[PDB]
Amino acid sequence: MSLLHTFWRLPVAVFFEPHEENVLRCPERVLRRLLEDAAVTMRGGD
Amino acid sequence: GLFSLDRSYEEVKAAVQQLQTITFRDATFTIPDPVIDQHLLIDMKTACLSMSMVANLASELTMTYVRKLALEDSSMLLVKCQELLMRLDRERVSPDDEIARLSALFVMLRQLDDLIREQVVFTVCDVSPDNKSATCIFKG
Amino acid sequence: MAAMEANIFCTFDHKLSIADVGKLTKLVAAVVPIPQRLHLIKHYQLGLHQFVDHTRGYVRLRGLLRNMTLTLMRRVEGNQILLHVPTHGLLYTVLNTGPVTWEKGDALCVLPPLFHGPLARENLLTLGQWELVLPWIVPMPLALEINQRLLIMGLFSLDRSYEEVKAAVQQLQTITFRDATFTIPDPVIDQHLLIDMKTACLSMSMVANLASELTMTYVRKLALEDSSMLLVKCQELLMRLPARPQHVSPDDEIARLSALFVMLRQLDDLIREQVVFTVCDVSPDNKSATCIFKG
Repeated sequence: MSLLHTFWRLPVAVFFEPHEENVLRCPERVLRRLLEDAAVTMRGGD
Repeated sequence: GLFSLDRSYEEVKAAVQQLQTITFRDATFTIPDPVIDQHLLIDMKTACLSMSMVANLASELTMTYVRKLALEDSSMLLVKCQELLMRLDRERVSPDDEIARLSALFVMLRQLDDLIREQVVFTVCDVSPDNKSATCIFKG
Repeated sequence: MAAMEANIFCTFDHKLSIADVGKLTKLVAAVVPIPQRLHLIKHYQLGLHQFVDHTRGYVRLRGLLRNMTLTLMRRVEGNQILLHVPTHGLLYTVLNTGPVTWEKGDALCVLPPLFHGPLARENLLTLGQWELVLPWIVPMPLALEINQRLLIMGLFSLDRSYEEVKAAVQQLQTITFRDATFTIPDPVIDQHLLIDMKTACLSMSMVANLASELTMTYVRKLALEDSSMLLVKCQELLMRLPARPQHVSPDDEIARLSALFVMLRQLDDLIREQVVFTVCDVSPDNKSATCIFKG
């Protein structure tokens, strides 16, 4: 909940091609898939 | 003119005496106070009242339109505009009445038009001890 | 290259009749706009007809007419026309065509034509689905009213029902000025009005943010110790709600007033049309006036 604190109180609609400026778009499905793949890589990692 | 209603205090009167004296190229003069006989003349009264009315009407009217138009605004400027309006809010209608208030705002702005801008009528090119005169080109 | 032409000859690429040349002769001293200065031009590029379009917006037509070139009509010869582009500050004889009265000493502006009364007059030049629609030369107060009402229609359209906007557009359409009533044709909310709405919102918000507590509280303080029709009327337009002013600084007040003057100029330029002529004469029949050109 609200784990990010932002200086601005309103967001803006960001235009232009992703090679102009950095934007963190990622839907939750992709994030969950990435998390489990990283888990299996860590398992793959006297 | 705007200070004309607080003239019972000495702080305000010192403020007006500071407003009244003006300094320019090697000369100082005192402009006459628009308040004579303790009351402000009707033309200056209308100018001040129109200025205050346009300010007051903008303060309440602009937020409703800024929200809707900032939703669309590709300039991401109107979002910052709405943020500033939210800030000034934080520091402190029938459709025909909305039309009436918008009409009032624009009529008050037209009332300000005489003062808001003044025309240039000449531009100077001449220097002399005779400085009483100069040669200028006329502009309409 | 070629220096800009001043005297422009226009030829009609169409068989003219006697009546066409007559109603063409009546237009001497009229102001007609053209898109391109050239010594000899063709009649298709004469007037506003080339710009009327399925867009049908009045604001589009105003924006197109602003960027056109204004020229005055000179004497008519059989199937030929002479136009003269005026110079700033000189004196000229100008004919009026719209049914709007002029007065000695007022300012004039160019706006696309309105329609008046029964709209009984359309006997201008028609030549094979081409027309000579001339713009209306109107005094400043009516031009300010037109632009103001268009902007008000646009602003009110935001977040009001379709039928509410219908009723508002119906009532704001009709203008009464100098004892004659005119109606705006086709008030349409395109993008051209959307730009004006955006800058109006920004200008109002910056006015509200810049205005000081002295400026805000003047109206309230006057209402407590003065009473007049002006004050009671303007306060009836306003919301409802001694002691010393808690902050007093003339230097801050003057800096703030200067910035507010810049913003109020920004907002005024939305309704303020550019003056093209200044009048000092009227024919007592009000058909023509002698004017100083301001361009």
